[PDB]
Amino acid sequence: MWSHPQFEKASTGREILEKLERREFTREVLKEALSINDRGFNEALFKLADEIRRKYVGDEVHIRAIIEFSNVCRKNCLYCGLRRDNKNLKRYRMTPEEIVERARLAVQFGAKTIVLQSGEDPYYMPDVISDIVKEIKKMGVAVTLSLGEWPREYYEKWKEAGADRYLLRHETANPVLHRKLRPDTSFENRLNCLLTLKELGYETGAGSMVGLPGQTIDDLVDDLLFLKEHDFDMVGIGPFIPHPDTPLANEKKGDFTLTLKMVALTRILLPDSNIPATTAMGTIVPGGREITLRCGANVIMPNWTPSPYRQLYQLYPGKISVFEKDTASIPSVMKMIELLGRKPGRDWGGRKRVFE
Ligand SMILES: C[S@@+](CC[C@H](N)C(=O)[O-])C[C@H]1O[C@@H](n2cnc3c(N)ncnc32)[C@H](O)[C@@H]1O
Ligand code: SF4
Ligand SMILES: [C-]#N
Ligand SMILES: [Cl-]
Repeated sequence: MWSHPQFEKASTGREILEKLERREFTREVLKEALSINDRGFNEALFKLADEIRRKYVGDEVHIRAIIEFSNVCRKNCLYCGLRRDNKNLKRYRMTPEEIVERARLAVQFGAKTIVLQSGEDPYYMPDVISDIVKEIKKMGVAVTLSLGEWPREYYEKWKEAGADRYLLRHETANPVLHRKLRPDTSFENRLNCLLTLKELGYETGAGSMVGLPGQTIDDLVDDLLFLKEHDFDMVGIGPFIPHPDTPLANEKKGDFTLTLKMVALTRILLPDSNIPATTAMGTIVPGGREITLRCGANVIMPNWTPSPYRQLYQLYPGKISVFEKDTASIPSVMKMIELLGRKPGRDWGGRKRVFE
Protein backbone atom coordinates (compact mmCIF):
# COMPACT_ATOMS: atom_id res chain seq x y z
CA MET A 1 0.00 0.00 0.00
CA TRP A 2 1.08 3.52 -0.95
CA SER A 3 0.14 7.06 0.12
CA HIS A 4 -2.82 9.13 -1.08
CA PRO A 5 -1.99 12.85 -0.96
CA GLN A 6 -4.41 15.60 -1.91
CA PHE A 7 -3.88 18.02 -4.77
CA GLU A 8 -2.88 21.65 -4.23
CA LYS A 9 -5.82 24.00 -3.65
CA ALA A 10 -5.15 26.78 -6.20
CA SER A 11 -4.56 24.39 -9.09
CA THR A 12 -7.64 22.37 -8.14
CA GLY A 13 -9.53 25.67 -8.13
CA ARG A 14 -8.16 26.55 -11.57
CA GLU A 15 -9.11 23.08 -12.80
CA ILE A 16 -12.67 23.51 -11.47
CA LEU A 17 -12.91 26.92 -13.17
CA GLU A 18 -11.76 25.36 -16.47
CA LYS A 19 -14.42 22.66 -16.11
CA LEU A 20 -17.09 25.30 -15.49
CA GLU A 21 -15.93 27.40 -18.46
CA ARG A 22 -16.05 24.21 -20.61
CA ARG A 23 -19.53 23.53 -19.18
CA GLU A 24 -18.66 20.10 -17.71
CA PHE A 25 -21.25 20.22 -14.94
CA THR A 26 -20.68 16.98 -13.10
CA ARG A 27 -21.78 16.53 -9.50
CA GLU A 28 -18.13 16.32 -8.37
CA VAL A 29 -17.34 19.64 -10.10
CA LEU A 30 -20.30 21.45 -8.57
CA LYS A 31 -19.61 19.99 -5.14
CA GLU A 32 -15.99 21.10 -5.29
CA ALA A 33 -16.97 24.56 -6.47
CA LEU A 34 -19.31 24.94 -3.48
CA SER A 35 -16.77 23.43 -1.07
CA ILE A 36 -13.66 25.48 -1.88
CA ASN A 37 -13.24 28.28 0.71
CA ASP A 38 -10.59 30.40 -1.09
CA ARG A 39 -11.46 34.08 -1.68
CA GLY A 40 -9.59 34.06 -5.00
CA PHE A 41 -11.42 31.03 -6.35
CA ASN A 42 -14.71 32.59 -5.24
CA GLU A 43 -13.91 35.91 -6.92
CA ALA A 44 -13.05 34.09 -10.18
CA LEU A 45 -16.36 32.17 -9.96
CA PHE A 46 -18.28 35.41 -9.43
CA LYS A 47 -16.48 37.05 -12.39
CA LEU A 48 -17.34 34.06 -14.61
CA ALA A 49 -21.00 34.28 -13.64
CA ASP A 50 -20.95 38.05 -14.16
CA GLU A 51 -19.45 37.57 -17.61
CA ILE A 52 -22.13 35.09 -18.58
CA ARG A 53 -24.79 37.46 -17.23
CA ARG A 54 -23.39 40.33 -19.33
CA LYS A 55 -23.38 38.21 -22.49
CA TYR A 56 -26.78 36.50 -22.23
CA VAL A 57 -29.07 38.87 -20.28
CA GLY A 58 -27.20 42.16 -20.76
CA ASP A 59 -27.06 45.22 -18.53
CA GLU A 60 -30.74 45.81 -17.77
CA VAL A 61 -31.79 45.18 -14.15
CA HIS A 62 -35.50 44.42 -14.24
CA ILE A 63 -37.66 45.85 -11.49
CA ARG A 64 -40.49 43.68 -10.19
CA ALA A 65 -42.55 45.56 -7.57
CA ILE A 66 -43.88 43.12 -4.92
CA ILE A 67 -47.19 43.65 -3.13
CA GLU A 68 -47.48 41.21 -0.22
CA PHE A 69 -51.22 41.50 0.02
CA SER A 70 -52.10 39.02 2.80
CA ASN A 71 -50.01 37.38 5.50
CA VAL A 72 -52.69 34.75 6.25
CA CYS A 73 -51.45 31.21 5.56
CA ARG A 74 -53.07 27.82 5.95
CA LYS A 75 -49.65 26.06 5.98
CA ASN A 76 -47.15 25.63 8.81
CA CYS A 77 -43.66 25.63 7.24
CA LEU A 78 -41.13 25.37 10.05
CA TYR A 79 -38.90 28.18 8.73
CA CYS A 80 -41.55 30.80 7.99
CA GLY A 81 -42.80 33.55 10.29
CA LEU A 82 -46.22 33.39 8.61
CA ARG A 83 -46.77 29.76 9.58
CA ARG A 84 -50.24 29.29 10.99
CA ASP A 85 -48.93 28.28 14.43
CA ASN A 86 -47.28 31.70 14.98
CA LYS A 87 -49.89 33.44 17.11
CA ASN A 88 -47.42 36.32 17.85
CA LEU A 89 -48.09 38.01 14.51
CA LYS A 90 -50.93 40.36 13.63
CA ARG A 91 -52.60 39.12 10.44
CA TYR A 92 -53.93 41.29 7.63
CA ARG A 93 -55.65 41.13 4.23
CA MET A 94 -55.71 43.92 1.68
CA THR A 95 -58.86 44.58 -0.25
CA PRO A 96 -58.87 44.21 -4.05
CA GLU A 97 -59.22 48.01 -4.29
CA GLU A 98 -56.16 48.54 -2.09
CA ILE A 99 -54.14 46.06 -4.15
CA VAL A 100 -55.13 47.41 -7.56
CA GLU A 101 -54.59 51.04 -6.59
CA ARG A 102 -51.23 50.23 -4.99
CA ALA A 103 -50.20 48.40 -8.15
CA ARG A 104 -51.27 51.40 -10.23
CA LEU A 105 -48.95 53.59 -8.19
CA ALA A 106 -46.01 51.21 -8.72
CA VAL A 107 -46.70 51.25 -12.47
CA GLN A 108 -46.68 55.07 -12.38
CA PHE A 109 -43.34 54.99 -10.51
CA GLY A 110 -42.03 52.87 -13.39
CA ALA A 111 -42.29 49.18 -12.36
CA LYS A 112 -42.87 47.04 -15.45
CA THR A 113 -43.87 43.90 -13.54
CA ILE A 114 -46.15 43.64 -10.50
CA VAL A 115 -45.61 40.60 -8.26
CA LEU A 116 -48.60 39.60 -6.10
CA GLN A 117 -47.38 37.45 -3.18
CA SER A 118 -49.19 36.15 -0.15
CA GLY A 119 -49.54 33.39 2.34
CA GLU A 120 -51.78 30.56 1.16
CA ASP A 121 -54.90 32.52 2.04
CA PRO A 122 -58.10 30.78 0.88
CA TYR A 123 -60.12 34.00 1.02
CA TYR A 124 -58.90 35.13 -2.40
CA MET A 125 -58.81 31.84 -4.27
CA PRO A 126 -59.48 31.70 -7.18
CA ASP A 127 -61.87 34.44 -8.20
CA VAL A 128 -60.61 37.46 -6.25
CA ILE A 129 -57.11 36.89 -7.66
CA SER A 130 -58.52 36.64 -11.20
CA ASP A 131 -60.33 39.94 -10.82
CA ILE A 132 -57.21 41.68 -9.48
CA VAL A 133 -55.01 40.23 -12.23
CA LYS A 134 -57.42 41.40 -14.96
CA GLU A 135 -57.31 44.93 -13.52
CA ILE A 136 -53.53 45.10 -13.30
CA LYS A 137 -53.04 43.70 -16.80
CA LYS A 138 -55.02 46.71 -18.10
CA MET A 139 -52.14 48.88 -16.83
CA GLY A 140 -49.76 47.58 -19.52
CA VAL A 141 -47.39 45.60 -17.26
CA ALA A 142 -46.50 41.96 -16.63
CA VAL A 143 -48.10 40.19 -13.68
CA THR A 144 -46.30 37.55 -11.60
CA LEU A 145 -48.16 35.51 -8.99
CA SER A 146 -46.55 33.91 -5.92
CA LEU A 147 -49.45 32.39 -4.00
CA GLY A 148 -48.29 28.86 -3.13
CA GLU A 149 -49.70 25.44 -4.03
CA TRP A 150 -53.20 25.41 -5.55
CA PRO A 151 -55.24 23.12 -7.83
CA ARG A 152 -54.53 23.10 -11.54
CA GLU A 153 -57.96 24.67 -12.07
CA TYR A 154 -56.89 27.77 -10.15
CA TYR A 155 -53.61 28.13 -12.04
CA GLU A 156 -55.59 27.80 -15.29
CA LYS A 157 -58.09 30.48 -14.25
CA TRP A 158 -55.24 32.84 -13.37
CA LYS A 159 -53.50 32.25 -16.70
CA GLU A 160 -56.76 32.99 -18.55
CA ALA A 161 -57.09 36.14 -16.42
CA GLY A 162 -53.75 37.24 -17.84
CA ALA A 163 -51.03 36.27 -15.34
CA ASP A 164 -47.65 36.01 -17.08
CA ARG A 165 -45.38 34.35 -14.52
CA TYR A 166 -45.51 32.31 -11.36
CA LEU A 167 -42.86 32.12 -8.62
CA LEU A 168 -42.98 28.90 -6.59
CA ARG A 169 -39.58 28.38 -5.01
CA HIS A 170 -38.92 24.66 -4.66
CA GLU A 171 -37.25 25.40 -1.25
CA THR A 172 -35.22 22.18 -1.11
CA ALA A 173 -34.96 19.36 -3.61
CA ASN A 174 -34.30 16.84 -0.82
CA PRO A 175 -37.71 15.15 -0.38
CA VAL A 176 -36.99 13.94 3.16
CA LEU A 177 -35.93 17.40 4.31
CA HIS A 178 -38.76 19.00 2.33
CA ARG A 179 -41.39 17.03 4.25
CA LYS A 180 -39.73 17.67 7.61
CA LEU A 181 -39.70 21.42 7.00
CA ARG A 182 -43.05 21.69 5.13
CA PRO A 183 -45.23 19.22 7.07
CA ASP A 184 -48.42 20.04 5.12
CA THR A 185 -47.07 18.95 1.78
CA SER A 186 -44.17 17.33 -0.10
CA PHE A 187 -41.54 17.90 -2.72
CA GLU A 188 -43.64 15.77 -5.07
CA ASN A 189 -46.58 18.19 -4.68
CA ARG A 190 -44.30 21.19 -5.14
CA LEU A 191 -42.79 19.72 -8.34
CA ASN A 192 -46.23 18.79 -9.65
CA CYS A 193 -47.28 22.43 -9.21
CA LEU A 194 -44.13 23.63 -11.04
CA LEU A 195 -44.73 21.20 -13.93
CA THR A 196 -48.39 22.27 -14.17
CA LEU A 197 -47.40 25.95 -14.27
CA LYS A 198 -44.91 25.24 -17.07
CA GLU A 199 -47.47 23.22 -19.05
CA LEU A 200 -49.96 26.11 -18.76
CA GLY A 201 -47.39 28.48 -20.30
CA TYR A 202 -46.36 30.52 -17.32
CA GLU A 203 -42.82 31.73 -17.10
CA THR A 204 -42.03 29.61 -14.07
CA GLY A 205 -39.73 30.41 -11.16
CA ALA A 206 -38.21 27.94 -8.69
CA GLY A 207 -35.28 28.30 -6.31
CA SER A 208 -34.12 27.25 -2.90
CA MET A 209 -33.03 28.50 0.49
CA VAL A 210 -29.38 28.03 1.44
CA GLY A 211 -28.42 26.97 4.95
CA LEU A 212 -31.61 25.26 6.06
CA PRO A 213 -31.11 22.99 9.07
CA GLY A 214 -30.19 19.51 7.96
CA GLN A 215 -29.14 20.68 4.48
CA THR A 216 -25.67 19.74 3.22
CA ILE A 217 -23.46 20.73 0.31
CA ASP A 218 -24.65 17.58 -1.46
CA ASP A 219 -28.22 18.88 -1.12
CA LEU A 220 -27.18 22.21 -2.68
CA VAL A 221 -25.66 20.34 -5.62
CA ASP A 222 -28.97 18.51 -5.97
CA ASP A 223 -30.75 21.90 -6.01
CA LEU A 224 -28.49 23.16 -8.82
CA LEU A 225 -29.02 19.99 -10.87
CA PHE A 226 -32.79 20.18 -10.32
CA LEU A 227 -32.84 23.78 -11.59
CA LYS A 228 -30.74 22.83 -14.62
CA GLU A 229 -32.97 19.81 -15.44
CA HIS A 230 -36.11 21.95 -15.66
CA ASP A 231 -34.62 25.04 -17.34
CA PHE A 232 -36.65 27.39 -15.14
CA ASP A 233 -37.32 30.87 -16.42
CA MET A 234 -36.58 32.42 -13.02
CA VAL A 235 -34.60 31.22 -10.03
CA GLY A 236 -34.95 32.85 -6.60
CA ILE A 237 -32.17 31.98 -4.14
CA GLY A 238 -31.55 33.38 -0.70
CA PRO A 239 -30.18 32.38 2.69
CA PHE A 240 -32.33 30.86 5.37
CA ILE A 241 -32.81 33.46 8.13
CA PRO A 242 -34.11 31.97 11.42
CA HIS A 243 -37.29 33.56 12.74
CA PRO A 244 -37.66 33.72 16.58
CA ASP A 245 -41.33 32.69 16.58
CA THR A 246 -40.76 29.41 14.70
CA PRO A 247 -39.34 25.99 15.62
CA LEU A 248 -36.13 26.89 13.79
CA ALA A 249 -35.45 30.00 15.90
CA ASN A 250 -32.13 28.70 17.28
CA GLU A 251 -30.73 27.15 14.08
CA LYS A 252 -27.78 28.51 12.11
CA LYS A 253 -28.38 31.34 9.66
CA GLY A 254 -27.55 30.64 6.01
CA ASP A 255 -24.11 31.71 4.84
CA PHE A 256 -23.97 34.74 2.55
CA THR A 257 -20.90 33.64 0.58
CA LEU A 258 -22.28 30.14 -0.03
CA THR A 259 -25.58 31.65 -1.17
CA LEU A 260 -23.72 34.01 -3.54
CA LYS A 261 -21.92 31.00 -4.98
CA MET A 262 -25.31 29.35 -5.53
CA VAL A 263 -26.46 32.45 -7.46
CA ALA A 264 -23.26 32.45 -9.48
CA LEU A 265 -23.50 28.73 -10.33
CA THR A 266 -27.17 29.13 -11.23
CA ARG A 267 -26.24 31.84 -13.74
CA ILE A 268 -23.48 29.66 -15.17
CA LEU A 269 -25.86 26.68 -15.49
CA LEU A 270 -28.83 28.75 -16.83
CA PRO A 271 -27.24 31.64 -18.74
CA ASP A 272 -30.38 33.38 -19.96
CA SER A 273 -32.55 32.87 -16.83
CA ASN A 274 -33.91 35.71 -14.74
CA ILE A 275 -32.20 35.65 -11.35
CA PRO A 276 -33.13 38.16 -8.62
CA ALA A 277 -30.91 39.64 -5.99
CA THR A 278 -33.38 38.68 -3.29
CA THR A 279 -34.66 40.59 -0.25
CA ALA A 280 -32.94 38.08 2.03
CA MET A 281 -29.53 38.83 0.45
CA GLY A 282 -30.01 42.49 1.27
CA THR A 283 -31.14 41.64 4.78
CA ILE A 284 -28.18 39.49 5.71
CA VAL A 285 -25.39 41.83 4.50
CA PRO A 286 -25.55 45.62 3.98
CA GLY A 287 -25.34 46.02 0.24
CA GLY A 288 -26.04 42.36 -0.28
CA ARG A 289 -28.33 42.91 -3.26
CA GLU A 290 -25.76 45.14 -4.99
CA ILE A 291 -23.09 42.48 -4.49
CA THR A 292 -25.44 39.80 -5.82
CA LEU A 293 -26.17 41.85 -8.97
CA ARG A 294 -22.41 41.73 -9.60
CA CYS A 295 -22.28 37.90 -9.24
CA GLY A 296 -24.87 36.86 -11.79
CA ALA A 297 -28.24 38.37 -10.78
CA ASN A 298 -30.19 40.65 -13.13
CA VAL A 299 -33.54 41.34 -11.36
CA ILE A 300 -34.49 43.27 -8.23
CA MET A 301 -37.84 43.14 -6.43
CA PRO A 302 -38.47 46.29 -4.37
CA ASN A 303 -41.06 45.85 -1.63
CA TRP A 304 -44.19 47.82 -2.48
CA THR A 305 -46.43 46.61 0.32
CA PRO A 306 -47.95 49.72 1.93
CA SER A 307 -48.02 50.77 5.53
CA PRO A 308 -49.45 49.58 7.91
CA TYR A 309 -49.14 46.11 6.44
CA ARG A 310 -45.51 46.01 5.30
CA GLN A 311 -44.12 45.40 8.78
CA LEU A 312 -46.49 42.47 9.31
CA TYR A 313 -45.21 40.34 6.40
CA GLN A 314 -42.57 39.07 8.78
CA LEU A 315 -41.09 36.06 6.94
CA TYR A 316 -37.80 36.49 8.82
CA PRO A 317 -36.31 39.19 11.05
CA GLY A 318 -34.86 42.25 9.39
CA LYS A 319 -36.89 41.81 6.21
CA ILE A 320 -38.70 45.14 6.45
CA SER A 321 -37.28 48.56 7.12
CA VAL A 322 -39.69 51.16 8.42
CA PHE A 323 -37.24 54.06 8.44
CA GLU A 324 -38.56 55.47 5.13
CA LYS A 325 -41.96 56.10 3.54
CA ASP A 326 -43.58 53.10 1.80
CA THR A 327 -43.06 54.65 -1.64
CA ALA A 328 -39.29 54.91 -1.32
CA SER A 329 -38.29 51.48 -2.61
CA ILE A 330 -38.80 51.92 -6.36
CA PRO A 331 -36.79 55.19 -6.56
CA SER A 332 -34.22 53.61 -4.24
CA VAL A 333 -33.62 50.63 -6.51
CA MET A 334 -33.49 52.90 -9.56
CA LYS A 335 -30.70 54.85 -7.83
CA MET A 336 -28.94 51.59 -6.93
CA ILE A 337 -29.07 50.39 -10.53
CA GLU A 338 -27.66 53.71 -11.74
CA LEU A 339 -24.82 53.59 -9.20
CA LEU A 340 -23.92 50.06 -10.36
CA GLY A 341 -23.55 51.36 -13.89
CA ARG A 342 -26.56 49.24 -15.03
CA LYS A 343 -29.85 50.26 -16.75
CA PRO A 344 -33.48 49.67 -15.67
CA GLY A 345 -35.36 47.31 -17.95
CA ARG A 346 -36.90 48.84 -21.07
CA ASP A 347 -39.58 46.18 -21.58
CA TRP A 348 -41.19 43.59 -19.31
CA GLY A 349 -37.92 41.61 -19.00
CA GLY A 350 -39.45 38.25 -19.87
CA ARG A 351 -37.04 35.33 -20.10
CA LYS A 352 -35.58 34.93 -23.60
CA ARG A 353 -33.83 32.00 -25.25
CA VAL A 354 -30.50 33.36 -26.50
CA PHE A 355 -28.09 30.75 -25.13
CA GLU A 356 -27.66 27.67 -27.31
C1 LIG B 1 -43.44 33.34 2.37
S1 LIG B 1 -43.66 32.51 0.84
C2 LIG B 1 -45.09 33.25 0.10
C3 LIG B 1 -45.64 32.62 -1.18
C4 LIG B 1 -46.08 31.15 -1.06
N1 LIG B 1 -46.74 31.02 0.27
C5 LIG B 1 -44.97 30.11 -1.01
O1 LIG B 1 -44.62 29.63 0.09
O2 LIG B 1 -44.53 29.80 -2.15
C6 LIG B 1 -42.25 33.11 -0.21
C7 LIG B 1 -40.83 32.62 0.18
O3 LIG B 1 -40.34 33.14 1.43
C8 LIG B 1 -39.17 32.43 1.71
N2 LIG B 1 -38.94 32.32 3.20
C9 LIG B 1 -39.86 31.96 4.12
N3 LIG B 1 -39.26 31.94 5.30
C10 LIG B 1 -37.95 32.29 5.17
C11 LIG B 1 -36.89 32.40 6.02
N4 LIG B 1 -37.04 32.16 7.34
N5 LIG B 1 -35.68 32.74 5.56
C12 LIG B 1 -35.54 33.01 4.20
N6 LIG B 1 -36.60 32.88 3.33
C13 LIG B 1 -37.78 32.50 3.84
C14 LIG B 1 -39.44 31.00 1.13
O4 LIG B 1 -38.38 30.62 0.24
C15 LIG B 1 -40.76 31.14 0.38
O5 LIG B 1 -40.69 30.53 -0.92
S1 SF4 C 1 -43.48 29.68 3.20
FE1 SF4 C 1 -45.39 30.26 2.02
S2 SF4 C 1 -46.70 28.37 2.49
FE2 SF4 C 1 -45.05 28.19 4.01
S3 SF4 C 1 -45.90 29.12 5.93
FE3 SF4 C 1 -44.75 30.76 4.79
S4 SF4 C 1 -46.32 31.81 3.54
FE4 SF4 C 1 -47.20 29.80 4.20
C1 LIG D 1 -37.41 38.44 -3.66
N1 LIG D 1 -36.74 39.33 -4.05
CL1 LIG E 1 -41.12 38.30 -12.28
